[PDB]
Amino acid sequence: MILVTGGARSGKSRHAEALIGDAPQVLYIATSQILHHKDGRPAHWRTARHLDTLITADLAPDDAILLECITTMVTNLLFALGDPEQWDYAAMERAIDDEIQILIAACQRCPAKVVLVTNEVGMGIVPENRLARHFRDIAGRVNQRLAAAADEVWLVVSGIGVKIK
Amino acid sequence: MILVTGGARSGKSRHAEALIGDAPQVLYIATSQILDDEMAARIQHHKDGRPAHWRTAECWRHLDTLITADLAPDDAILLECITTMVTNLLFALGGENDPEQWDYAAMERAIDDEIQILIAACQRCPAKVVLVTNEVGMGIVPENRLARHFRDIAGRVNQRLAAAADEVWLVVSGIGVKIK
Amino acid sequence: MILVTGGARSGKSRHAEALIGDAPQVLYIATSQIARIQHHKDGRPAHWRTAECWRHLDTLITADLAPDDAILLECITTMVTNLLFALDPEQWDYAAMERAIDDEIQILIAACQRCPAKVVLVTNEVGMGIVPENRLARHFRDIAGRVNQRLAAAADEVWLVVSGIGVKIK
Ligand SMILES: Nc1nc2c(ncn2[C@@H]2O[C@H](COP(=O)(O)O)[C@@H](O)[C@H]2O)c(=O)[nH]1
Ligand SMILES: Nc1nc2c(ncn2[C@@H]2O[C@H](COP(=O)(O)O)[C@@H](O)[C@H]2O)c(=O)[nH]1
Ligand SMILES: [Mg+2]
Repeated sequence: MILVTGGARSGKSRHAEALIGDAPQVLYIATSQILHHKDGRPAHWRTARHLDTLITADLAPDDAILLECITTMVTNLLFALGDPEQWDYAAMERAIDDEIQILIAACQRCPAKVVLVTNEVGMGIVPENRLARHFRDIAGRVNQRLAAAADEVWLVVSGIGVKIK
Repeated sequence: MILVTGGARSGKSRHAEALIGDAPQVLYIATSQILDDEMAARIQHHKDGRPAHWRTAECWRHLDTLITADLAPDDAILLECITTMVTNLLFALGGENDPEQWDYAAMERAIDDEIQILIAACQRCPAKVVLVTNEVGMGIVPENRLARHFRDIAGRVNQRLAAAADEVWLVVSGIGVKIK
Repeated sequence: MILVTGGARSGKSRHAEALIGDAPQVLYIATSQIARIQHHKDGRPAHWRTAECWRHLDTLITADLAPDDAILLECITTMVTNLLFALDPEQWDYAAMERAIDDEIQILIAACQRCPAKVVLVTNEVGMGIVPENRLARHFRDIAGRVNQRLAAAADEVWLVVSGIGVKIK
């Protein structure tokens, strides 16, 4: 696949989409749990966890999948895997890794264009909040995995896509 | 124009300044409001290094009044910085109401207006125009309501500016990176 | 010398270790003040000795050091932190603190100027987030950046590492 990263309000979405282009058929994997976009989304696009079920081997090369976003997906999983003070951050990481490996696998075998969106969350200062701190570590480790797995990697800054790989 | 971004103490000020260089007449546009002796004391070093052929203005509204169309193509303008301006606008807007009770949707809409104007100005200005902004969203989601919103807002302003820019540079550890 | 920067868990360390290579003899300078560490060691080669210090690096970064040998410093930000703490965080004279910090930076810098061995320093990007409410953190974050510029300016090669991907900026 293709991995797009960047800070909040970096324009990574727009860049991802720009990566999608027309693209005949487009599957949007919208990971946030609901605790304006759905409107700007072309009517043609479909909107959809249990991700490997979507990222299939029997798709078209002209087809395209957009997952938004990896971070969120990470978050949902911890909680799912889970109060965060009794948490064994270590075990959590591993499990998370399993999952990511699964995504990778799926993406690996998927004939469609796959574009994954994630965020850079650790160019800031060490947070005081443990989960927060934990969180940031795991997310970075997840990104490395994806990146390594990725074919192309972009970093978006101020809406400017920078192809790092 | 040229857009220059980086985190705090990235060296973007100095890189910006380098972008301008030897220009005969320079106008430094300074958007900070000194709300402390600390904030004031530091602006000091800024001035202290400022040149004689550089005029300062202590402004952050209507730069359209500053970034002008009769300007000489050999002259330059350095605006420092977007983020402050944005922060300046945000509390203006906010008024004597708590940030809590703020209408970020509104504010952001009002914010875009002033940005649009700025872009137009920069677009119609024959002089070299450099703007300094900050990268503030490479970290963890902010607990504090505003902050969280200000971060969104900043990012959006950034995109626009960048979009508009003829040139963009990311400066890391004092190292300028031309991304556009 | 080589400066490698990036954020927390950006794969900068791996990248760093990668610049080191099959460096026969390597000195690992761990600035962290003390389990998490237990393992770092654990995954550290045999022909690599470790020096736990964040002061007088000039004591380790020597002129006699063999070219084909290397130094891996990890990490600058930490060092910084300890430094500040060396010098109540509210009643701190930041301007002064910072100057001392730079004194130590200059040492480090001159040291790497005459060390014939490969010197790699690892630091982090920490000013790409929002302005902190905490006054130390604000200053820390401020000192941290100035320190990076100096090093970067001193370094021969500068790499920004993103999501495990290395970007050569200098
Ligand atoms: N009000 C005001 N702010 C200034 C002046 N010179 C620089 N600044 C502010 O100083 C900022 C940069 O901070 P500095 O470069 O310490 O660390 C810019 O955001 C700019 O608005 C000046 O003469 N007046
Ligand atoms: N004190 C100390 N810190 C170490 C040692 N080995 C690695 N580190 C520290 O580990 C830090 C990175 O943390 P980590 O990724 O292992 O949890 C580096 O900043 C470095 O100072 C060691 O033997 N002693
Ligand atoms: Mg997005």
